Order: sequence, then C-alpha cells, then structure tokens
Amino acid sequence: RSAATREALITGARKLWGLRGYAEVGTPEIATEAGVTRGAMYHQFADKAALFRDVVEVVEQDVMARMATLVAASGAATPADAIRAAVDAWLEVSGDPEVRQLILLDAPVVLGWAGFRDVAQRYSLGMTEQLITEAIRAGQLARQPVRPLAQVLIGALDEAAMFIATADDPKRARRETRQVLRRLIDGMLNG
Amino acid sequence: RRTQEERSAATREALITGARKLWGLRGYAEVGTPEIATEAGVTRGAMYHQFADKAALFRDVVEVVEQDVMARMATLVAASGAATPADAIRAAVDAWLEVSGDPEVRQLILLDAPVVLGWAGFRDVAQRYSLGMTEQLITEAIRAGQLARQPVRPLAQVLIGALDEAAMFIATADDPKRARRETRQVLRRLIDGMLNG
Repeated sequence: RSAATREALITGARKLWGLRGYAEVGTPEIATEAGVTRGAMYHQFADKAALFRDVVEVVEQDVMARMATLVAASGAATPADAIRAAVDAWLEVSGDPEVRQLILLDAPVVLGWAGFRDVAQRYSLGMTEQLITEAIRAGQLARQPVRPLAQVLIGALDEAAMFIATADDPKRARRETRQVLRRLIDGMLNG
Repeated sequence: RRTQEERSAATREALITGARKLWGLRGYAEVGTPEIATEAGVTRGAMYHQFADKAALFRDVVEVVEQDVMARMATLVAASGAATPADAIRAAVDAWLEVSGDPEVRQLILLDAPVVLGWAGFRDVAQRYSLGMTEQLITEAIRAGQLARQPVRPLAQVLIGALDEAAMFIATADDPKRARRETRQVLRRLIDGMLNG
C-alpha cells in the first residue's frame, strides 16, 4: 500500500524541484504537496538525496521515452539519420528547463561524479551502442570496438548539453553546438 | 619574523609534495592528513596555519599535478615534431592518453578529484588547464585551412568532454591497456573525420 505514497512523493518532488531546483525546496513542503505526512515520508525515504535519486529515475524514464518519440517522429530512413535525429532530440530535451534543472544542474551535485556517471550509463549507453551497431552492420560506420566509441560519444553529448545549460547566451550556444556535434558525427558516418 | 614566514612557505611545499606522493600511491581516501604531517617535517598546527582542511590541501595538490600535466602535454606535442596544426592535434590526443595513464594522474585527477571537488569544482579544473590549449590548436587548424570555420569554443568544449571521458573509461577499465588502445583509435577516427589534413 506504501507504493502509492512513494509515487505521490516522487511526483510532488519532481514538480517542485523541477520549478525551483533541489536547493530551494525542502522535503516538508513536498510532503504537503503530496497527500502525505512527514512520518509517512520518512518511513519511505531515508533523506532528501534518496528521494531525489528516485526523482531522477522517473525523469530519466521519460527522457528516454521522449528521445525515442522524437527520433521515430523525425522519419529517419537509415541508422545514420537515426543517429543524426538522436543528437537533435537530445539537444531539445536537455533544453527543457525541468531536465536542465534536475538532470544537468542538480543531479551532478546531489549524486557524486560517480553517481551521476552511472545514471547516463544506465539510460543512454545501451541506446547508443544499439544505434552504433546498426550503423556498423548497415555499412554506414567502420567496424570498431563499440563500447569505447559509445562511451566517448556520451562524454561529448553530456558536455554539449551542459555547455548550453550554463551558457552566457544559451540560444546561440545551442545552435553552434548543434552544428559542432553534427560535423563530429558526419565525419565518421559514411552516409 | 622573516624566518617563520619563510619556514611557513617551506612547510606548505613539503605538505603539498607529501600529500601528492601519499595520495598518489594510495588515493585521497586511504591517507589522512596527520600521516602527511609526519611525512613532512611538520606539526599539526603548522599544517592548519597553512591549510583549513583535507580538501583545501587536496585542491593545491590538484593545481600542482595539473601544472605538470599541462607542462608535459606541451613538451610531448613539441617533441613530436608536428609540421601542421593537424599533426599537432593528433599528437596532443596521444599525449593526453599517456599522461592520463600515469598512475599519479589517474589516481588524483581522474578518480579522486571528481569526488573531492564537486561536479562544479572538477569542471573548472579541466576548463582552466585544457580549454585555452584546445581553442589554440583548433584556431590554428582553422586558420591553416585544415578545419572548417566553426564556432571555436563549442567544438573545444565538446572535445574536452570526449577526452576526459576517454581517460576515465580507461582509468576504470577491467583491461586498461586494451581500453587505451581502442579509445586511441576511436579518438583518431573522430578527429581524422573532421580534419581536412
């Protein structure tokens, strides 16, 4: 029955931390926002960061979901266009100030470096290894060790997003970084 | 009163050097600051007049290790005898794979520093040290026609994300000598893809 409490808390936390950042909202305010007492919260979550970790899992589920929606909606013929769409998708979604706030800004501080690496690993890595293997098997990409490439691309993409997120002129930085990523990948991709 | 100040400058350096050695070998976590004070020729009070806490001393250790990583980078690149900006860039990536492979660097910079400094703190370190060098190389490649005119800082920023991830993928690998080789070819392909020469 406590499964329900969990979800009301996660939902409330996501909304409030979404709008005002981890720092600006405390857990009592979230408990009110959910239909829950503080004791019901502390039966279910050890501390602020544990609740935040579950908020990230749910935000990631949906960032993954959006990614696959935007990529499918782009009408990509081949693995090369699939990859090309995937990068555009990631630039839009990471630009959404909920994602920007929770994932790009708060999560690195609240989770470690260690903790944060693992989140991108869980969610992106397989999807990225997937796309690459398809590009290789379709002749659009040289046969190469798949995980190192993937691992490196993830470093490039996450840094792109955070460069933007923190930029002096964010709408400009998005556009330029978009072309930069496109050139980087269009360099390796056959067609 | 000169000689307490001079002795204090001297203490600072023995502490930085001692911390670097000990944390170099066994990691931030496994060595405590009292052990470092012994290792130097210093008392606890001499340490705490010069460093507020463990992490402050660690930050100074990072600065000195970075100075040398930067220094080595420029030494390896110059020593490679690269004709053009393209070869310069090519050498720079090989150099970074060797230097980051140095177990001191691996330990202090690739593993400990991200945990001890924040995300925020750690970003700033790569920014300070690499960014200019990377923007430099790129601008030369562009000005020499070996690279399309592009916004320079975004590209640089992105390449740094790629390189730092390369090094850490290796640093943490089940088979590190293999992971270095594969990641080397990966980076080479990525840059040979963009570079005209």
